[PDB]
Amino acid sequence: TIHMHAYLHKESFKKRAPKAIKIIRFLAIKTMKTHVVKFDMGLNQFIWSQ
RNA sequence: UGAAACUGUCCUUAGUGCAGAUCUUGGUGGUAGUAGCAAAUACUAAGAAGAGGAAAAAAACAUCUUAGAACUGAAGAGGAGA
Repeated sequence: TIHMHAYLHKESFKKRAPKAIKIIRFLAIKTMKTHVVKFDMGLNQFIWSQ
């Protein structure tokens, strides 16, 4: 569970959803140790749903 | 180094000696990898093509298709003329 409110608190509005993608990519790099991260289309569409 | 013309003495002649003219023309520095590359709301994921996203996050990746999210808002960032 990624508590994304922690990362995006008091963030610039027009960079909220794009930064949500960046933070998830960072968490995959620091956990699976792989630099090649591929997002499912369902995950990207959920981030931008709002 | 350079590869085909040149020098010394005597007279003669002159477009004959440069550090300056905010001198003319051409070239080049320090400033300096500095000031900047900030109006027009905004981009994201998957795939293709390509030498052109690599990597101890080098956090950014131009074009095209699809999906999401958007703007001009119909006296328009539309379709047409002088």
